[PDB]
Amino acid sequence: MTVSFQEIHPIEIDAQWPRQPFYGFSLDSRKVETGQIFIALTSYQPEKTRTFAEAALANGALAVISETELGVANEWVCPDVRQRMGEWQKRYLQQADVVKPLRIIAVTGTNGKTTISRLIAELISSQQQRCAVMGTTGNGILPNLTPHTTLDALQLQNALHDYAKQGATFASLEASSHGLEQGRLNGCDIEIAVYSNLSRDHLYHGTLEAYAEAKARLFQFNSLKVAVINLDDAHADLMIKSAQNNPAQPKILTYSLTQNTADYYIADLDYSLAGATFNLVSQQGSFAVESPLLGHFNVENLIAALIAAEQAGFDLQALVDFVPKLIGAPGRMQVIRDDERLFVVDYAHTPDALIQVLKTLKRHVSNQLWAVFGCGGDRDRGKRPLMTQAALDGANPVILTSDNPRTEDPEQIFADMKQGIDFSGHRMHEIHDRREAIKFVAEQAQAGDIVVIAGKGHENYQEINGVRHWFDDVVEVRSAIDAQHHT
Repeated sequence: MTVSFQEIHPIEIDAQWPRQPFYGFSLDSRKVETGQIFIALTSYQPEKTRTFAEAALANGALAVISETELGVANEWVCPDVRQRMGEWQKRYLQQADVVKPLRIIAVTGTNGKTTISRLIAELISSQQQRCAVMGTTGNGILPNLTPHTTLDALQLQNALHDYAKQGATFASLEASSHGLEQGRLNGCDIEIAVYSNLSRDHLYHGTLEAYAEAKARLFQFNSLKVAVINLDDAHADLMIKSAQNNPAQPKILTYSLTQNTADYYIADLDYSLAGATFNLVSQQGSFAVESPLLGHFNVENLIAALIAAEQAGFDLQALVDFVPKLIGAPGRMQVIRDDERLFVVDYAHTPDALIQVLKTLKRHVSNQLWAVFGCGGDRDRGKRPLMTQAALDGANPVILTSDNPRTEDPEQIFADMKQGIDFSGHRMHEIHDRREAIKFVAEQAQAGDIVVIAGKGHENYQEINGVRHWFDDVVEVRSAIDAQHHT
């Protein structure tokens, strides 16, 4: 089809360009194609904007729609274009190359967006549908994803359209607060919305009410069929009320780990080296879940994902049966399983970070939770015993080892780490060579143990004497484990 702007969003204007063929919208004056219409967002250097719009006209743009008066030719001033442009681009694509629409699920929340998003995609895909996922670990059809920081509304519509062209019947999206405020999802006919949580720490520049209200905007979409809302969260009520005030009157579903009044809750939860087991209880009965995922947050995330996928027309029992096969999202922990032991390589560079991963893993450990760690050289000597204290408070045994000692005398580093510390009642070893420490725990840890190797994560060097030597914790763990199965 030939497509004109009048068919997308008709206007009264003394100009012929709205009646002409155009080839979609663009936010990029450099790479705008000929006969595309340029959208001139005022780019808060306001004087840059007019030059961008002029460059775009020079590169073949048919016209310019701007938030403000810019004095360019073939111009239409539309102050809220930032909020309508996703819809306009979707309309353009359905005019030019009509496809059957995707069914769109979106999750909003400070934490869990990626995990819930991907679990939803994985469940729906397990039921032989094809599901697209779009977020900070990638974009596309399971399993190949495209990992721009995040997409503008036009790019969102172009990708959603491409996925429909390729067979996807569903898409699972993350919805950040800034994204919602900016109109980035406005073109989307969002069927199911999920709310995970809201947390005081975010790095979003506004008052907390603006952050929460940005999120509530997701539940005002008149596309909304179902709202899936985490009851255990302080701002649940805000989300709920918007769902109630939605003209489309979507169905509201609450979930809770504790309160049995929510539409969904859980019974008899417990943890293990395999993950977690619990009963997911709803009006339709009880379902025994065998999750392969670590941590309490992932019980929450899995609950939200299962509900959203059910609400998409799939049977709860089939999804629950698929759960043991769920992969999840790449995280802060690198987990190596061997002979009923978990080895967890993790950046845990401060006392708080070490204690947090130890608290998570202590839920799962069957026998002993080990911590292996060191303290960087040529750094604050006063923080070293605090690291040791944190390890002792959360793990036993603990292994004191080396981590980027640099030019500092190792004896001083280790003396510092031990300053004022009482090791009575703890199994402690001090193993200066790091490769030696990892070999030690690899051999010594028993069935039901979890071993945290902290301090490096993906950092693949060990700095000594000014020299960064190749050193990878995961490589050493897997070597040692391999050496154990070998003669």
